[PDB]
Amino acid sequence: HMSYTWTGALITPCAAEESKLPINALSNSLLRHHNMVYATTSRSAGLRQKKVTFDRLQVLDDHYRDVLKEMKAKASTVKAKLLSVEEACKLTPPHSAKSKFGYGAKDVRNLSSKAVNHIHSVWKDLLEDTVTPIDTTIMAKNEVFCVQRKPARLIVFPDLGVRVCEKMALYDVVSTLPQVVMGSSYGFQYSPGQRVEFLVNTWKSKKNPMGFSYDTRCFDSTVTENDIRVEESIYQCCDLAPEARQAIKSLTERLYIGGPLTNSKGQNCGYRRCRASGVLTTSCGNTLTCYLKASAACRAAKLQDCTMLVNGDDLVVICESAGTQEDAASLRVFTEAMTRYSAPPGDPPQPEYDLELITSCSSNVSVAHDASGKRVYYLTRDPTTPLARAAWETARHTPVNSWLGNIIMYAPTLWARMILMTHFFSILLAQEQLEKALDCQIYGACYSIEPLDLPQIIERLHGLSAFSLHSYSPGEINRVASCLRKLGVPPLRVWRHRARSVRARLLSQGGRAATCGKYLFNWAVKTKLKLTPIPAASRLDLSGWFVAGYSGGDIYH
Ligand SMILES: Cc1cc(CN2C(=O)C(C3=NS(=O)(=O)c4c3ccc3c4CN(S(C)(=O)=O)CC3)=C(O)[C@@H]2C(C)(C)C)ccc1F
Repeated sequence: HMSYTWTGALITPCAAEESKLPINALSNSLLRHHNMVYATTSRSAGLRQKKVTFDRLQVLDDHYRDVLKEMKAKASTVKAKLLSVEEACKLTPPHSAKSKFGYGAKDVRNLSSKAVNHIHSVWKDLLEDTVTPIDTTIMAKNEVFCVQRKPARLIVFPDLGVRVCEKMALYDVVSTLPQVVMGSSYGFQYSPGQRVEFLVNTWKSKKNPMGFSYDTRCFDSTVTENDIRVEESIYQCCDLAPEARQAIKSLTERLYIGGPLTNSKGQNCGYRRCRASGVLTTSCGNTLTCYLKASAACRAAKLQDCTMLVNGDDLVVICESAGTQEDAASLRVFTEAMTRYSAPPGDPPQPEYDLELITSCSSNVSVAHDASGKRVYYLTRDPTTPLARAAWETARHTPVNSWLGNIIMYAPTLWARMILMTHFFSILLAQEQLEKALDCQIYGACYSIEPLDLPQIIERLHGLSAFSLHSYSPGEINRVASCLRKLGVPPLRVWRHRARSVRARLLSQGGRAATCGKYLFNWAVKTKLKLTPIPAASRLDLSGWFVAGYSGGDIYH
């Protein structure tokens, strides 16, 4: 029961790949230690192939089936609708990979007759054929990291026509079912503000709180055929149109369970029998399966008063402590159970008794003070990776502007405000690109966002205090300064100086640019303004935001 089998054909690139950090006239203003930053390339795909390839054994017990039964009960309450071809098309990102059958993403988005004709013929084939494996492409991802080198992650995805069909059959399901089945434990429903609030309240709810994150080693490759059939049975609990049921059976049999793996040059690379990382159901499937296995493992480990927070395979548990030594033993049994369920650990879970020492979705809780001196909890992270990616993005336009994603989700943090906002607004002013819409990915979905709308977006996800936090914690200040020394990033005093300039330059522009000056950089001046609610923030359609996760799912808003 191997996760993959291979032919020896290489996982090839589409385009030229750079691994070394590109340097331009802006690079040194952000980061001097250039040799510490690299991008992954297809050249490391062979090592990843080794890592993701292993035998899965699964031992399923009554705790597993009990939880599953409970999950299906909740799933039966869901009604989902089929999308029209045209609805599905409009959810397609403008730069999504083109079909093999003579059309591309902009063809799909424009409802070009050729595209829509192909999609109708794909749909009809799903309805008629529930057996034939569907072809997928396997590609190496190019992502940027700091040293101390990771091999490239793999992405496996079916043809554009199929992807539109997935949307038609399952978009409403994957959008609505996770929150119904998992309620408050479903992470992708929450803005950052809502997530910190859930974490802090959950911690406070316990008499003696203990918490841990569980890291599954290569979660996608631990997902078995059983797991994928169980996912399908959950989806099938929904109130669905007859064509939707047939299409979901067909996609499950022909695509989700497994299939052939073709490189960008058309050569067969092998065969997958685990989760495809690049399908509509990757996030929803991962979340449900992670939740099922973890909920049953909690019961196996007799952890008391378990509260879970699950975003795909990212799992945090907060529960009642039994003292340190017993907690350690309980975690060992939790892991044993997970392992029997085919989700063994990368790093062994560590129990934590301070909420701020728990990392989940790569973030920890920390504390600052708002304008009134009130303590405010917010989410932050070690800024090394964000800054290494910012440095790549200073010299190269990328399909995913991670800095924008980071300014949005980590707006309240010391490092996003002082460094990211300052640096990137300086660049945008110089190139007259304040108004130019840019793509970023939040909870796996693509969003086209104009930088001038940042203040309103930040207000809506975080509140006005995002523009007012001060008196950050010693350990957080210390982590940021340390990171800046490691990377050769100028110290925070330099950034304050530049922000004052950027702020002025922005106010000179007037209008929405001045509003950016006023809100984003009020921390940089000594005569602070009073920041009042933004009129445009009440008008923003932030629907689409924080309903669900869609990593690998080819979704655009
Ligand atoms: C303040 C704050 C900051 C973050 C950091 N972020 C993430 O972790 C993801 C994320 N996107 S995803 O859906 O691709 C995904 C994420 C996290 C874990 C996981 C996944 C997706 N999966 S999967 C492949 O199983 O769906 C693995 C687990 C994000 O979009 C943001 C980011 C913009 C800064 C990157 C998160 C919540 C939050 F409140």
